[PDB]
Amino acid sequence: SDDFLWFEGIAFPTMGFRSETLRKVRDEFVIRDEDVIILTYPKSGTNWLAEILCLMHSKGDAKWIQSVPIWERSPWVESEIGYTALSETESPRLFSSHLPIQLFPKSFFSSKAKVIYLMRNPRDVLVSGYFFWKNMKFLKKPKSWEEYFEWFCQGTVLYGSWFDHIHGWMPMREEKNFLLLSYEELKQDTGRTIEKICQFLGKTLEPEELNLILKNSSFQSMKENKMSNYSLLSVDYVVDKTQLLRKGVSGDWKNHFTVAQAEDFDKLFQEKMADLPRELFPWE
Ligand SMILES: C[C@]12CC[C@H](O)CC1=CC[C@@H]1[C@@H]2CC[C@]2(C)C(=O)CC[C@@H]12
Repeated sequence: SDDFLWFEGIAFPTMGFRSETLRKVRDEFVIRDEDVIILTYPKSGTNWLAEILCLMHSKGDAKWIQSVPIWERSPWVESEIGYTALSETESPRLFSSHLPIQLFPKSFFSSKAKVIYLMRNPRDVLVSGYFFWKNMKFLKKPKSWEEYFEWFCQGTVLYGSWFDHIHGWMPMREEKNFLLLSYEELKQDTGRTIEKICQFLGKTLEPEELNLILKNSSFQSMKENKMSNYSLLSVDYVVDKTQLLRKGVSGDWKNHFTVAQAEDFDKLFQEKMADLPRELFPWE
């Protein structure tokens, strides 16, 4: 209980999670063929993808993403609140999960449910998590940038190692009910990425309906919505509410790694990811 819940070799947050729900998640939760699920390692762009999916279902009309909080419109199945709400929700259901493949519901692998897996450059994921997690109460905090940098590459951080999460899920990449996307293609060509998603899910949008979704799904529009940027967390769970909105700390890895840290991280990545095709990863 040393500042985190330990379960099957993986660390989880202290507030909002319990050992028994995590066990029922694997052994008993029932997945349906009509469910749609967003899968990500934390801080890889979950909130932006969730906003786009709500907008496609509502044909571009936006008071929903402007009225309801992301954890209500796309709940995390492994948390208490999420598990409760989902277990009593009428199809179709839209939800999210950060779990690695060994802890995901057994029921899924016997289904036809559609999943979308989103990955991001791990240098930006490391920076974004450093600033976000060190600002949350009741969570084990690092004593310095250098110390967090070492935790991340050894794997002793929330939800485990980024290298193990990616290796576990990649073998599902050519299955019919699985779509692989990168944060980089989403930001460089949002419109082309929205079309890949509409084809995979198999729905049809009218011309004026696609125009509205395109208007409400821009990067800029995304960062300023209070329903999606986490700035609705109460003063009871945050250390300093004022820097929740700080800038230059949710990516921009070059402004934070020293030259020696970047050369050493390049060698580590090549070593660990050598058994997969290099061109699957669109970043230097
Ligand atoms: C919502 C969020 C933050 C965003 C993540 O994608 C999902 C998540 C899991 C546990 C939450 C955390 C916010 C901060 C919380 C509330 C803590 O301080 C402990 C539990 C933490």
